[PDB]
Amino acid sequence: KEMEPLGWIHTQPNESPQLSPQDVTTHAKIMADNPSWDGEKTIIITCSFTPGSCT
Amino acid sequence: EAKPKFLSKAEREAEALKRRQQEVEERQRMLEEERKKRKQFQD
Amino acid sequence: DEGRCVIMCQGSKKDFFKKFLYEPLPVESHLDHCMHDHFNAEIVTKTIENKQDAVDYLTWTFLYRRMTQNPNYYNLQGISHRHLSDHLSELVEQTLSDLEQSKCISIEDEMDVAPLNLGMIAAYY
Repeated sequence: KEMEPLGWIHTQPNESPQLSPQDVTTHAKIMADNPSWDGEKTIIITCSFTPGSCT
Repeated sequence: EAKPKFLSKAEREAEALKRRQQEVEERQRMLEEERKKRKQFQD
Repeated sequence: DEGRCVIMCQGSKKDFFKKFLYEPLPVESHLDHCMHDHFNAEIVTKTIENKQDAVDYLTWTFLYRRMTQNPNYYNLQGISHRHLSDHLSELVEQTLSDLEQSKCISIEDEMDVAPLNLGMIAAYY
């Protein structure tokens, strides 16, 4: 309650050089469905499953 | 200060109720400011 | 030439006994649990005649110095002057209620503390 939602994080099996459209659509739907999720503060973190690492 | 001035027990209960009312008013003002900030960010 | 100190205890109390041996142990005043006898002795000797005199007598002890350095050890919610004054007023009101419920003191206008017969008999012996 004392903390603000800074967005959401998700993992991806492939290294995407650009932004994902489905994740951006889910972030836009979460920003439109919740008034406390402002677009200037909420972000999307993508963890690309690198071989032996994580980007 | 060096020598604090306490009050009566009913006066202490009234001071605690006044502090709770001031905290509730500050929380209501913070909620109004948050609603105004949300209305400014949405528009 | 030296002195050996072997403390044989349980495994759960080994870390506390090792921490409280080399490091200096801080002092914490526990006068909030036994303040009724001190309040009765201050009221019977005409020292704490009101709430302000009782707060001034309680501020001259080690508990007021320990509350300014460890607020959570004295069940306080802040190191500010207003929260400490409210905690001292609540403690004084609890002591006055414990003295008035036991017929040891009298509360003129709920603030003026007067020594009764039972409080004087408790503070005398």
